[PDB]
Amino acid sequence: ERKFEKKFIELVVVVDHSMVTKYNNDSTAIRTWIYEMLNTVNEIYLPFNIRVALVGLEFWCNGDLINVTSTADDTLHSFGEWRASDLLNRKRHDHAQLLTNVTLDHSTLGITFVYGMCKSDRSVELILDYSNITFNMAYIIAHEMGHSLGMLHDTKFCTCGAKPCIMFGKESIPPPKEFSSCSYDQYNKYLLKYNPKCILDPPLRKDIASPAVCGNEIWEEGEECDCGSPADCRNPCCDAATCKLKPGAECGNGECCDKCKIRKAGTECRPARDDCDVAEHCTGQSAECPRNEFQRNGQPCLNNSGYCYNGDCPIMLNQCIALFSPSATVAQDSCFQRNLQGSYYGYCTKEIGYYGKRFPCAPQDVKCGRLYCLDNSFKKNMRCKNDYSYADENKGIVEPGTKCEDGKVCINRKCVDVNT
Amino acid sequence: QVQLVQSGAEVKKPGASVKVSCKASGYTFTGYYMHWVRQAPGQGLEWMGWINPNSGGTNYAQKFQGRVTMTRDTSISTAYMELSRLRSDDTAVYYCAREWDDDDFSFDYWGQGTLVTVSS
Amino acid sequence: QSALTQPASVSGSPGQSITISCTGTSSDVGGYNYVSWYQQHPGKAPKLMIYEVSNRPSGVSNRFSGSKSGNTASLTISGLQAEDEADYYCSSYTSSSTLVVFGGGTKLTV
Ligand SMILES: [Ca+2]
Ligand SMILES: [Ca+2]
Ligand SMILES: [Ca+2]
Repeated sequence: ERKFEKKFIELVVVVDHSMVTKYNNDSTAIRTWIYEMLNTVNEIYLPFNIRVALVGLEFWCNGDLINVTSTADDTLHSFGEWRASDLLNRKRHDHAQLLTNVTLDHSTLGITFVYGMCKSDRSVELILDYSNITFNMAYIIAHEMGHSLGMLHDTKFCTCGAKPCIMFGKESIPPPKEFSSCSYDQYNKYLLKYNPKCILDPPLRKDIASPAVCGNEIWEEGEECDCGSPADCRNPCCDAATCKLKPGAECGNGECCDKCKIRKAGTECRPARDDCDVAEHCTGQSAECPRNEFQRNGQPCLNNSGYCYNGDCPIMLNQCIALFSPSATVAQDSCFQRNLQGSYYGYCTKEIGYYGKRFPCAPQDVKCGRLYCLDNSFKKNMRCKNDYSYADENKGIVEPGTKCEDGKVCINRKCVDVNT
Repeated sequence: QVQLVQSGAEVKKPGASVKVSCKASGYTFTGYYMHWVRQAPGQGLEWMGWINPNSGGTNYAQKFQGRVTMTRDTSISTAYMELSRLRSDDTAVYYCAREWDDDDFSFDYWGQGTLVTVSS
Repeated sequence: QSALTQPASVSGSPGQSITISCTGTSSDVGGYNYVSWYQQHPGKAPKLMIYEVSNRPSGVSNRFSGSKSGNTASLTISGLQAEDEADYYCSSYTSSSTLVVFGGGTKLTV
C-alpha cells in the first residue's frame, strides 16, 4: 500500500550453551545456519523495505551467563536485563536475539516484547531451534521480530492469499512467506506513534559481520556496489547482475555521495533530526557518511523539559502519551509514594520470576520506579493509572535518563545528579 | 495487614470542638486518600471530605464546608478531623475510611469507630 | 438522611433468595454507574461486598451479586445464612459538591 522509508535493523544473535553443544562446538556450522536463516529473513522483509543486517555473533561456549529456564517469561526477562546491562554498553546495536535448544513450556517456540524495538530493557528476543530446515526457522524469527515492531497475531478475516500469514502464530503445513494486509497499517501506526528513530540510520559497511551477498539492498565491505534485485535497480550507476559499478561512475548506494559523483568535502550529509542530534559532514573521500554521533548526554532538550540521553530526549509526559492516550499526563506526586510499599506492581527492582522479592523504592527514588499517568477517558476511577503485566513487566517503568527532578535523572533506577 | 485505630469516645457539651485521630499502619500513609464517614445511631451513613496525606489538600462536603478542618502528621502517620461548634444533631460515630487500589470511590478498610455524643 | 433510597426492611429464609434495591437520580447512580455496596454487622465497621456495580473484591463469598438497570442498582443474595443478618448500605458517585453519597440502609432478617 506504501513504499516505507528504508530502515536498517542492527541485530546481534547469541547462541545458548545448550544450542552450541548440539553441534558439538562446530562453530562453522552454526555460523552458516545463522547466515542462511538471516538471508531468508532479509528476503521476507523485502516488501517492508526493512533490512536485518547482522552485526555480531556471541557464543556462550563452555559456560553461560544467565539462568535459562523452561519458563519462557523468566528467561526472556533475564536475557533482556542482561542485554540492557552488558551488550548495549559493550556493543552498539538495535535488536538482540537468543538462540537456545532448551525446550520451553506449553511447546512455545518464540517470545518477545511487543513495541520494544528501540527500548534498552525491552528490545530482546528468545527463539527455540526446533527445525532441521532454515525456512521454518526464519518463519518464527520473522514472527517474533514482527511482534517487536508492534505487529500482533493475525485477526480473523485478515487471511492473505487464502493461506495463513506469518502473524498466524500457530503452525501450518506449508510455511508462508508474506504478511497480512492487517499488518501494514499496524506497522505504520507503530512508526507514527512510537517514532523508532534508532533504526533510521544504516550501519557502517565495515561493521557488518554477515558475508557479502549481491542483491539484498545492503552494502557490505567486500562489494563496490549493491542496488538490490536486477529487476528493481532503478539506479543507472550499477547493474545488479554484474554487481559492479557502471563505467564512468564513482558511487553506488550511499548518503554522502549524490548525483553519482563524490560530493565536496565539508558538505552536510547527515542532517540534524533532533535537538541533540548534531549533524555530520562528509570526509570527502568516501561515499559513506561518518558514524552518527549526538551531543553530550545531559544537555537540555524540548524547551528545558528533559535531558538528552544517547541521542534521545526522554520525558515522563511522552511516556505517558505512549502508554495510555494522546491526552495523558504525568500523575500527581502523591501517587509515586505507592512505590514505597513494594507491592506486586509498585517497585524499583525485583527478582526474576512470577514470584520474587520486589524491593521497595527509596524515598527520593520514588519517581524512578513505576510511571503513573492520569487519564480520564477510560474510567474516572483510578486517578493514577499504571500499566503492568507479568509478561512485559518492564513496560510502564520510566526509561533511563528521564528527569526525576531538576538537575537529576533516573540512572539505574535511581534519581542521581546530572553531570556528576 | 492494613490496620486503622482511632482514639477513645468523647463527651462534649454543645458549642465546643472535637478532634479525633486515626492511626494508619501496614501501608504507606501518604499514598492513599483518607476519607471520613459519620454515622448517627440508628441512621444511615454520612460522608465527609477527604484529606490528601502527601500535599495536605482537602475537600469538604457541602454540608460541612464551614465546620470541618482536617490536618495530617506524616512523621507519625495519623490523620486529624476537627468539628467546631458542635450541635445536638452531631451525636454519631466516626470512621476514618481509606481508599484502595482498584477504586477511589469505595472504601475497603475502616477504623473501629469513635463515638462522640453531645448533650447537657 | 442521604439522597439514595432503599427499602426499609427485607426478610427471607436460608433456603431462599432475596434482592435489595438501590435507586437514585441520573447524576447519582444511573449516569456514572460507579455504585458500591457495604455490609455492616452490629457494633463492627462496615465491610465492602461489591463495587463498580458488579465487580467483587477477593475474600468474600460468591453469593453476593450486583447488577444495574436504568437508575436502579440491585444486590441479590442466594442461600441465606447466619452471616446475612446485618445492615446493607448503597453508595454511589455524584457529580456535585459531595464526592460520594451513601444510602439510607436496610435491615435484613434471616
Ligand atoms: Ca541504528
Ligand atoms: Ca549486498
Ligand atoms: Ca547526526
